Amino acid sequence: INSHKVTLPPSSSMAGAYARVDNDRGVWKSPANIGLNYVSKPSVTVSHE
Amino acid sequence: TLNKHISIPKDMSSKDDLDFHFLREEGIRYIKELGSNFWTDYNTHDPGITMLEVLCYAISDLGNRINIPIEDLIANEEGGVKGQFYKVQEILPSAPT
Amino acid sequence: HEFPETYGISDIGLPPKLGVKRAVLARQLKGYLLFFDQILASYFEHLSKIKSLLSLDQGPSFTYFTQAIKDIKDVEELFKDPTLLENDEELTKSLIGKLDDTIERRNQLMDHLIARFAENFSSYAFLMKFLYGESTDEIVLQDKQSFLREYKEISRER
Amino acid sequence: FLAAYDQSGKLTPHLTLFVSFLKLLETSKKRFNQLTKRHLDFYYQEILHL
Amino acid sequence: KSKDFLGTGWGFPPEFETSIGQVKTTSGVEDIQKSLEILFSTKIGERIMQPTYGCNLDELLFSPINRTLKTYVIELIKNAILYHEPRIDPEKIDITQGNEIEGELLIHLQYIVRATNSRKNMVYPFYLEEGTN
Amino acid sequence: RDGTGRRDLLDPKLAPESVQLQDFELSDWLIFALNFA
Repeated sequence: INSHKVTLPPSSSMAGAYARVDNDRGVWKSPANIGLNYVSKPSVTVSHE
Repeated sequence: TLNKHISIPKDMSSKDDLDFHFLREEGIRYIKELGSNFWTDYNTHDPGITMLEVLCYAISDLGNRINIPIEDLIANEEGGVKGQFYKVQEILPSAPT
Repeated sequence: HEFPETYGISDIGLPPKLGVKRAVLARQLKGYLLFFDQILASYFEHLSKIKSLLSLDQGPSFTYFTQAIKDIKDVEELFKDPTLLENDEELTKSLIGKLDDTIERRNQLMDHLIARFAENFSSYAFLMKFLYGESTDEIVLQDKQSFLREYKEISRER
Repeated sequence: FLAAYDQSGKLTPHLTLFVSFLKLLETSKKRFNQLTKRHLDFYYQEILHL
Repeated sequence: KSKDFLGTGWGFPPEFETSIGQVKTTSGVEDIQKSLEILFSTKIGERIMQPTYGCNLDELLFSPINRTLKTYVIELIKNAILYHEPRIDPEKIDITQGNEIEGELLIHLQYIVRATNSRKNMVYPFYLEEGTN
Repeated sequence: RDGTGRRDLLDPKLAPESVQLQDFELSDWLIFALNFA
């Protein structure tokens, strides 16, 4: 039973990530190229095309 | 029937198909003997050498499965050995004469 | 799947800005590499058949085997006839074909299994020729398989 | 062909890789063909306990 | 046939011809230029038994451009060359911003090809007696 | 008939060697490639 995991929309993790960036560098620093915690993988793989 | 402590050997050298470095060296030796007139650059940026290393890795994988014990390689989905072996209860006893 | 993204032969493809010519060259490389994958796939496939090759109930008709490779995104375009990728038995007949000398190889396997019980079917090689012509090869292999299946009673109730 | 080019240094690179790969595979053939002995020993020693 | 220690090998985006059953090859300076394209197109952990090959230039994406960054970029490039391309000596690295709005950073690398053979250059008839380290 | 004896006790087809599960040579994989192409 405990092998089954929860899947969530990304917005709540982004709010967390925004807080980190604002404290480390400031509101003028871009949120991109920041890793997420408690994430095994994206639900789908998106190709370059 | 107690549990034992588990560890991994440190002498990773066999000179066979499970030894990556061994396979890589043999690969390069064969290349020189056959094609050194045209292919002389054996540096790591070379697509040729890149392909060789990938193939050596794939060979190790094959060798590793060949070594899986018989009990698993010929197992049935439902267990048992019905179509593989006759059991002692069936093949050793004799009619009484 | 072991190569870098730069080569362009992985699942995420190659960025459009690099142009058509580079995309075409990636297609050429996939073609070349299939010569190495089809061979490796055969060896893995051959392990899956050990149970059949040595079966006491019924052996297979072929002694060499192959597989369709489907974890490559365009195999439907790389192959002239994709039909074969839907059935490994047809693929085997097309790619290995005659190279598989089934009659001689099947007899060697059967003779080994029979020998394990200290039995011997050598005389069928000529006695059956007084009954049948070319058709003896099929008949004899069928009889040898039947003998192994029925062996438990045959050797006991003498 | 194979005899003529053995250690000549004269093959085109796409064949050089293909043949060198086929030579490396001979060690797999050696391991793979020992399965018939392992099978026989298993049956007599572990199934029949002799 | 003096410049035979730079060597000969496969072209990076390998192309196969049909007018003759062959794959195109490169040599000398052409070979060097393609080596550089490969090195800076791959990430550090992407090769299987070569866990330290490639570069980290992606670390600088989505960042402002200043003096500290430029110093760091230069260090990354020079170390990647010292470890992985024995045939050249960097001459100059010029880092500039050509766009007020578009997120572009422009890096121009100039280099010199060596006239003497390096101890790290694995080219077949040479490394056997000259490749000490 | 002369019965049997010690020199007649070898079964030529019992030794596992008699079966080679895989028999291709370099030349057979090259024929494979000629067709596959």
